[PDB]
Amino acid sequence: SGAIYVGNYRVVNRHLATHNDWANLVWEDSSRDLLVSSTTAQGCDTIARCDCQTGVYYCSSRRKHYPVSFSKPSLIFVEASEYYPARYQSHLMLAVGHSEPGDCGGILRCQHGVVGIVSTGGNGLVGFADVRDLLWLDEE
Ligand SMILES: Nc1ccc(-c2ncno2)cc1
Ligand SMILES: [Zn+2]
Repeated sequence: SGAIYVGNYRVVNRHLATHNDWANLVWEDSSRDLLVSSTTAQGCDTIARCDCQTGVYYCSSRRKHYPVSFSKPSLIFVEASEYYPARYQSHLMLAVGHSEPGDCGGILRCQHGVVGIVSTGGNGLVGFADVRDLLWLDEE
């Protein structure tokens, strides 16, 4: 699990979204495994606006932060999960690293802020759903 809190937005894995996330839906993209819901409390997270390909992600299954190199956001084929069928995911970044289902929502960050959240795992790769292109997260 895990979320990004920026302004009056909550960003979560679409597959881990709650009924309150869906009842307060702002935006969702099944292709990206992202959902944004509205919050009453102001979020203090900063979204990275950059093209960094290095950063640090939290891995709950190891209670550790790992530094990783990651690919630029791409359309990647992702195998079947306990949450999705084997399909293409857009705006996905891969790194060599440890990712289990419960690691989803772990934040990836660079010097500029939040880059994305863990979304995919397996074959010794971790996929992160990019958020840096969602410029609208940083106003009203
Ligand atoms: N009034 C509502 C609110 C949420 C949901 C829902 N969330 C996830 N799946 O269904 C359904 C009805
Ligand atoms: Zn950056």
